[PDB]
Amino acid sequence: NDTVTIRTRKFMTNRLLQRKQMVIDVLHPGKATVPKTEIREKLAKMYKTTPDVIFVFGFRTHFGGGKTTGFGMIYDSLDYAKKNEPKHRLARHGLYEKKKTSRKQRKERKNRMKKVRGTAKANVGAGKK
Amino acid sequence: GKCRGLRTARKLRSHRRDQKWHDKQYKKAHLGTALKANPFGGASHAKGIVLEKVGVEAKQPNSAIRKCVRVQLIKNGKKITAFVPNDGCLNFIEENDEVLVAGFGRKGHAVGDIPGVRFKVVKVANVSLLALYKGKKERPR
Amino acid sequence: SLARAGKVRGQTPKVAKQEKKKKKTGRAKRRMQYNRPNANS
Amino acid sequence: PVARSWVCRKTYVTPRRPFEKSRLDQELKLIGEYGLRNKREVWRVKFTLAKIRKAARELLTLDEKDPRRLFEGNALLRRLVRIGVLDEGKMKLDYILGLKIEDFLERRLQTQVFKLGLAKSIHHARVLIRQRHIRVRKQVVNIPSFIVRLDSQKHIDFSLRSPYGGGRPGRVKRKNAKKGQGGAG
RNA sequence: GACCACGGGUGACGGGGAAUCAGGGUUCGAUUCCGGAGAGGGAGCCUGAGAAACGGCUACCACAUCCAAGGAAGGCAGCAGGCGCGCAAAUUACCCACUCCCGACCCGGGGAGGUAGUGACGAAAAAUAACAAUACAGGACUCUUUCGAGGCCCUGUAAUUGGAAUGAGUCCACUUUAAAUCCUUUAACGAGGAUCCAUUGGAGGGCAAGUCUGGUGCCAGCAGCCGCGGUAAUUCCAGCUCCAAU
Repeated sequence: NDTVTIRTRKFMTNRLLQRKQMVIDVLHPGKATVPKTEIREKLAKMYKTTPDVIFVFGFRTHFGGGKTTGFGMIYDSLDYAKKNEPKHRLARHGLYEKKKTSRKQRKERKNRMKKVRGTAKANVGAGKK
Repeated sequence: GKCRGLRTARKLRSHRRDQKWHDKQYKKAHLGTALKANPFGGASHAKGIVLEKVGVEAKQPNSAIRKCVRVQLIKNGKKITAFVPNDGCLNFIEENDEVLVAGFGRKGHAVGDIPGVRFKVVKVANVSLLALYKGKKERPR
Repeated sequence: SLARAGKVRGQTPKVAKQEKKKKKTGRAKRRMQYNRPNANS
Repeated sequence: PVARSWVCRKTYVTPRRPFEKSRLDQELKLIGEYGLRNKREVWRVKFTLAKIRKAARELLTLDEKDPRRLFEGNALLRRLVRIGVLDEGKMKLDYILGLKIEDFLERRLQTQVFKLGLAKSIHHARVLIRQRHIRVRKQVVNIPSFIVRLDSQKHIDFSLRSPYGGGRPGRVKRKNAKKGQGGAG
């Protein structure tokens, strides 16, 4: 489209977490907020890297549209990114899966296993079945 | 004449506190007797039960028959007279109906031509009496 | 004694609400009244 | 214990003597001049004027040689200059009390837009502003009561996206054009 | 101990602090902050560094859960929800991502906390409509002040249309978010009576409006004070119009 451009601010490399913290600014004249997938692709293209160790989040658009500000991390390695990343952020692009059990169910099973002693597995099997 | 010395402030606070027991507003509120004596007990509203429908004569200059209701409050069982505010709402209200009683004005004083009457009636059978008068709502069936 | 409550209200005819063009609201009403009262004589 | 503000404040003071005929006419005339919505905005802007008037009074009553007096004094002049209710050539502490509520009303975005000629009328300016057609510093401002700094006075123009500035047709233009094209075809 | 003890009451936890304002000041302080007390009541105690602890136990007093009648098992002024008193106050929701905390310890837990549901309870910022030339009533002006005509801006007309503009709500998307909705944008919709109808109380005063029209006739009512009501009521009940705040 040659209308949407990506700028960055507050660029600092954190070798402690093996990443690169940035503040991503997106300028679109008459289009809406660009998808996060396109943001990762374009930023990686201009950084001469791959769009896999790059994570974006927290995009807020100024009143009237046009400018959106967010956060971006460029991890040195995929393994380092896996070690240093919140699990929900990993699940956003499909790198980790959380447990499907409900917190109410976990509390109920914890209470039942607290009532028993010695065999906490016995109530787990009966409760799940 | 009044004392002016620089080491009489205790006398100033005492003379002002022992002369503060001389004005009908301060002593009425800070004795704890007025609140124990009004049937409301410090209440802006109250839920009572309609007991009797009565007609009270107006004051000397006015020849009118106001429509007051004798109501016993659930909180302390005081029998009070409460005139129905708007025209036609006496027939709107019926006996054995729980109502909400509010004020007449003048800070617990009789208002208008109704002697010894200080209470107003609203919220008849959990619907507003003003709503009934204006036709917004109707009595439950 | 208590049977005359609301006598005048039921006696007078119930005149229906006449059709009145809606009056301006908010800013337009304030501007209108400035441009312009109840001379009943 | 909650993590929030619990902090606000009132912006307008109801006059001690309401329904005064003299003040009702003055407020109504002010409304009919700057196109105000109602009397509350008057109650608010007169309050902010009153507050910095009081700060001037307290500042006057302070001693002659006080670095804090000069710090707060000059600082208040810098703000009033950069909003534009006071001239820069009248830099003096006593001149603050001479400000007027109508002068403050002259510095609104709606009044400045109408004065610059972006709209045919003051109410036309408010309608367009409420409809998001006026932008300052390449940002659309939709507050008629928004206050424009005197520094950014010449940076008011129609938006590049609005049908007035940019020229992109809206709902009415598209419907009319499509109806005409259908009839012609 | 009269410089107010001893005693009592308090619809009193204290204070940092809140309403208002010439100034001096008058009231309100559980509240989310810093300390104290309590976990129905006052008694008691073992471990622990720190308990005289109640999401520890024991006994008594009211209440009351199950009982196979030989006993067992109790305190939601913790989070929701219920009952009872009441004029007077919320969902039997989601999660440890943000805040921090606990634990052998990065990985688990937290009705502490964050988020959502109700919320006219308070504090703001705010739509409910702008223009044109027509015809009239006109206003401000210019030549003359004579019959007066002509020319630019403005007000009013369920009278004329129009052009462009716009949200409230449909609504594929995007975004925020532990996962979701509104909020910030964007596609297609979406206004003409733009019916996509702003409302509460009055028309004697205080404080802004009616010597308008009817019904009633000191009865109803209105009416905070005077007072308004014996037939042509500026205050009563209806219609129209004006007044305040929105």
